[PDB]
Amino acid sequence: TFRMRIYERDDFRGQMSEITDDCPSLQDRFHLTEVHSLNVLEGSWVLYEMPSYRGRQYLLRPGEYRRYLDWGAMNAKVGSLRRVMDFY
Repeated sequence: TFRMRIYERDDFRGQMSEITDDCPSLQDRFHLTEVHSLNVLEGSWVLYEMPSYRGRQYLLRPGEYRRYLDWGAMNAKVGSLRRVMDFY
């Protein structure tokens, strides 16, 4: 299963949305343009700066990410995300 929770504000504050499937446009599905903290519960995921898996990407392994600095980004702008298919 793949599962992650995204929050509106840093440090797991604000409204939380749970995702278990690929998301080519976070704006369309969640009316969201930024993610300020997230918890990856199962599976690995890639965050992308832009819709449809374009722009800079950030790899996320299971764990807790309280600020956007934690996944190495410069800002909290996210346009899409998807599941990592690497087995190893």
